[PDB]
Amino acid sequence: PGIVELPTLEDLKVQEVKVSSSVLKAAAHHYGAQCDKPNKEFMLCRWEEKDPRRCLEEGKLVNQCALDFFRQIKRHCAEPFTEYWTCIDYSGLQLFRHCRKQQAKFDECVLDKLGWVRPDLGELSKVTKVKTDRPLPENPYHSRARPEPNPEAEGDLKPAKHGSRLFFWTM
Amino acid sequence: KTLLHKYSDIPEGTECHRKAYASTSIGGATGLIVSAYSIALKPPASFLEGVARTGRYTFTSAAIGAIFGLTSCISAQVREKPDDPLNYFIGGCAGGLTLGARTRSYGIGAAACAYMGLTAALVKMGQLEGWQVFAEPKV
Amino acid sequence: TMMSGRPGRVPLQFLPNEARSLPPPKLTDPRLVYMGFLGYCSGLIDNAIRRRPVVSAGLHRQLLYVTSFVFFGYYLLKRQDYMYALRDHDMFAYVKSHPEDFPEKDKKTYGEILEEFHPVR
Amino acid sequence: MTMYIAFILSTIFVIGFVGFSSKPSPIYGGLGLIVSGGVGCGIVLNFGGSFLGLMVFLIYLGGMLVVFGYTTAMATEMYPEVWVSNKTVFGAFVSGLMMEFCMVYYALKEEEVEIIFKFNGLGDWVIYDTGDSGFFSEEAMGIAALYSYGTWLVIVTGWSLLIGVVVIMEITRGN
Amino acid sequence: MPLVYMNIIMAFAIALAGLLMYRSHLMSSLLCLEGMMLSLFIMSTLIILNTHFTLANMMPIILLVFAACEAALGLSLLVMVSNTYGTDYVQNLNLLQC
Amino acid sequence: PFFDVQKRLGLDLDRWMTIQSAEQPHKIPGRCHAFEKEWIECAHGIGGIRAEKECKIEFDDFVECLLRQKTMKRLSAIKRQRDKLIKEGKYTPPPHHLGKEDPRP
Amino acid sequence: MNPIIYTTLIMTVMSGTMLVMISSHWLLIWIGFEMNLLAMIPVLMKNFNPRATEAATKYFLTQATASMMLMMAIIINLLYSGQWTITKMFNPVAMTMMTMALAMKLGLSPFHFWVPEVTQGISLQAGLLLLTWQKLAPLSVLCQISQSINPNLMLTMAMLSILIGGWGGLNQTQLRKIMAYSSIAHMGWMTAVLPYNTTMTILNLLIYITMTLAMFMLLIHSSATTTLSLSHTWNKMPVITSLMMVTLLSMGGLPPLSGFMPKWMIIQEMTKNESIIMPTLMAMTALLNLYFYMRLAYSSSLTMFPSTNNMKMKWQFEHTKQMKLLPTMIVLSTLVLPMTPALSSLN
Amino acid sequence: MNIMLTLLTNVTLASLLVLIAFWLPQLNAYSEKTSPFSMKFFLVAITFLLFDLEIALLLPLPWASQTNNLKTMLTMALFLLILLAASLAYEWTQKGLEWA
Repeated sequence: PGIVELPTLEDLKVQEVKVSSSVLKAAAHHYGAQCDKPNKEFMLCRWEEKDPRRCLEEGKLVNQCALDFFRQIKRHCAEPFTEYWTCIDYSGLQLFRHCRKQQAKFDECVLDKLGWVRPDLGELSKVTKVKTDRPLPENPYHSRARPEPNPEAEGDLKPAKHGSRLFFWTM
Repeated sequence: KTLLHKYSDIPEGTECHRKAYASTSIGGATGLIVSAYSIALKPPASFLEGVARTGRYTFTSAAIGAIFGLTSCISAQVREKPDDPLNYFIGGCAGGLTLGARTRSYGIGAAACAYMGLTAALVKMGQLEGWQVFAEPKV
Repeated sequence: TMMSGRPGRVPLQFLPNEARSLPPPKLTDPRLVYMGFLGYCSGLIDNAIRRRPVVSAGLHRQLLYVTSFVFFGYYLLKRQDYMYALRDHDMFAYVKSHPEDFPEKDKKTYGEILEEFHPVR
Repeated sequence: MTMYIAFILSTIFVIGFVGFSSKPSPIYGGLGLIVSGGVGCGIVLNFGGSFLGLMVFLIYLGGMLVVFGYTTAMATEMYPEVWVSNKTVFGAFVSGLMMEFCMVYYALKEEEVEIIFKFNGLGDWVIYDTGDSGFFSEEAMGIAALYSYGTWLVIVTGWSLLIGVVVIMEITRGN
Repeated sequence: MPLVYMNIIMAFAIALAGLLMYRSHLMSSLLCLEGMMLSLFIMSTLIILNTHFTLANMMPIILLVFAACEAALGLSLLVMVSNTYGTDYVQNLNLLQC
Repeated sequence: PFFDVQKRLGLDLDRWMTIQSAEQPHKIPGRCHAFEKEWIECAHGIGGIRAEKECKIEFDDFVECLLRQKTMKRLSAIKRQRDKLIKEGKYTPPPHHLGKEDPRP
Repeated sequence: MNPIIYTTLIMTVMSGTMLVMISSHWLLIWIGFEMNLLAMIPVLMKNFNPRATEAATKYFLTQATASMMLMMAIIINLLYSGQWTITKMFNPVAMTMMTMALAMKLGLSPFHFWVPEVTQGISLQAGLLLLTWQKLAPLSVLCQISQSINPNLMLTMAMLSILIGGWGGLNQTQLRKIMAYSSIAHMGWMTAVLPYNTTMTILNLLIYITMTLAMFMLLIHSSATTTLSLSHTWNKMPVITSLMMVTLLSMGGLPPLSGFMPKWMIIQEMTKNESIIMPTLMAMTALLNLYFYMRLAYSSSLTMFPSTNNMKMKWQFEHTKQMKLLPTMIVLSTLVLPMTPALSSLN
Repeated sequence: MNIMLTLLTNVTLASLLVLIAFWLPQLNAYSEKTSPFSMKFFLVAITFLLFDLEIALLLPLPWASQTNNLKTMLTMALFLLILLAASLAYEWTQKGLEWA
């Protein structure tokens, strides 16, 4: 059938958040607290559209917001955060428990210099509203026209014209 | 089903050698099937005994098919009536005679001629009139 | 098959509420009388098997047989009439809904038609 | 070579099936079944079914056939029948391997083999999905839903096992 | 269909053929029954895992539950046959004919 | 004789596992949820006989998603021709496909 | 076997068939078949004889192979369609395998060889359960999948079943084997109309079930398993052998007895579908069944075979146990022909 | 590949020892040294099987505890366990547990 419309390489080139998993996990709570709006917008786009191609720009905005978040962290709280993620990196499961003291240091510094407040338990998991100017996809599944239903329930029931009409039976 | 298609594609009363060959193949297939079932249900004492029984049944059936097709197509050519079921009847009676000869019994030969010829004429009549042994559910 | 997949058919329902529109089977229906006759024969056969007097013993048992057969036969006849009425209704509705598939045919008098004669000589 | 571990394992599975299908003494048959069960566990693990494949290793190998063996031991035969013991067993064993080789070669040589169904010779890695299951084992959750969704299955299976205990007792009564 | 499906279907076909062609022992045939069940388990598991039919990942387990029930029934019959004839040989199941 | 007792009594004894697009734990989607949903929505209330031809496109897409016979056939053709060109020497795989560039994160 | 356990096993058999006729998911239908087998096997061996064990083993092997083929067919249909629902089967190979499995469960030839042996091995009551109740589940499954069924395979199996059921019965002097071959022939008759109209199959199944219930209950009442033991019955219970003769004539299909209506309606539906040769051959081949029915009738009731001196002892006593439904079963099996148009109820 | 490596290494090591213990000491020079009842208690083995089936059915329970319908899950789990206990009790009372 038709040709797949894959986007060009140039349009999909974006600045990359080149930080390891432990670094992201260390800042995960404050990253979610600060960069929620673009992330929620991109998620809504992806789930409504169901096409990765349609929401490339929202992904670009998410990446840019993450980069800004990390630039602010580098500007204001570089050393405490480095210590925090080096502590987290050691543990194979990257557990939060073992690095509570470094977490406290980083949280205190970030609250002082940048004013960020760590989201509490059960907060980042809440379903949130997103106000978007992108229109709702009319036919996200690209479904064809549904076949027309059969006619049904014409009207009332009347007795058989002459009964069973089975061979010789008169009733 | 390919063998049946081969027999059907050859026009009736033409290319008698090919028609005889197709009938011989059909008989061979049926004989092999009967041989396999006989070997299963009634075990042969030895592998050589099984081969002998299989060859006997298959040759009987192949001879029956070859004679039926050969005689039927020859009769269609000579009489020059292609669609007449009598050609098939003659072929069937000839096949029954061959069955009697292979069984070395006259009564088997006569009964086989009668019944097989009647069935062959019936098959030709079904071809002509569009009779369906198995009918697609149309209700 | 056939009526099994009719739209709106409530599963495992002996008599749908639509059936009440149809006339009930008359209690003097010959079919119901035949059902009662079958029950009476069952009573006679039960007596014969148990070596009781065939036509006199167990009048209560024979009465129960006849009553049960008639009672079940009444609903059996009602459902039968319902199913036949449903068939007729569906057939007429389909005929109306597909006029092309059931075209009216021009009627001609026998004088107009020509039917060949085969003399019996 | 590691590209077709699933195919190598499937071939070993077929070989074990030919082994216990040729019917040597139930001891060697049991060996073939045990090898086939382990290999099937391997294939299932490769496709991501760790739990399911491990189930065969325990409730099939160390279960149904662990008693199959205990049974054969009670009904000991005079001689341990092997593939070579009967010419037919050895011949069928060889023919079975040959049959596998023929289809295997045909599938690889003819990009599209069609025995009864249509099979493509591309490696099984092709069919795998590129999605992510997150913090979950999909097999584990599906199997654990037997208690949350498949309550009806639980009822029927438990009743069948109880009636199986009763049935085995009655069959082994012997009057 | 990938080749693994071909192999497993071939395994089931081989096991079925082995079951349908007894030689002497009933235990070998019961081994073929258990083997066919293994083929079915592997095939079902591969299908369900590939299609991500999460709610069907329990079907292989129920299949095996009833596979072992069937095996147990087979052994429970085989022991009685052996007791009545002294062997598990199929040729002793000859009293009933036609 | 399929006495639809489940539909009469409103009991979901086994219909939950009938289809892959039904509700699944933690809303884990099937690999062919979209195609199956489309095929069922197309073939709903029109009868099996009509559904066998009026929804054949949806069913073919569903079958292709399930088995990927055509996708594997296309990929096999691609690999065949790539091997052929490599043997002829008129093709050279790009460096990124050879692993000479870091893949996108 | 403890009577509570016997009731539990029978209820398990019936529950397996109900699951088969009630579930819309293939796995559960196969589960119902597995339960039917598991519960049935000990029931066949209620009276422990070497023949009972042999019959149970044969039946288990046959039903186990049928179930395995059925599960493979289900798995293949899953592979090619991804649907568990009992509906049109989307792979022809799966359809053929499922048809073979269900035919083997039904005892349709050429998977008939186990029916006579199992019926002879088990007692008359177990035979009644085997030849009446067990047929319900596979026939239900076939009716649900009738549209997918390739008519050629089903018709060939039906015709072969009729032929073999007619042929085998002529050679049998054992009542149970005669009943098994008759069951094979009637199963062929029922499966003949399966591609065309399932209601006819249901009607034939009901008529056959009534007739076989009546015949087996009469045999149990007469405690006869051989033709001569049944011949001795005229001296003791002449009414029993008279009713047996009437039921045999019904089973042969003679008008105006009730056995005529299933054949009549089957021929009608087949002719409506332009099948003329097949109904003709089936009706003619039923004459073999009619023949061995008539021979049994000659042995039993129409002619008085010699008795034994010890029968004078049995004259004094009377039958202790009463089978309540036997009279009604006889009446339905023999005198329901004037009431065919009621075949729209099961419709 | 790690699990496959472990399996290979262990099997090869054990088989190597079996070789050095079946053939290597067999070289040492020596001389010539010359040189069942039907268990009906196998019912215990068969009962193990049907109990091992329930064992398999019960293994998913740790993940089953993570559902939101904990009421239904608990009811069905106790149902299976009570059916197993009933089976054991039945076999016990009917003297079916005639070990040895």
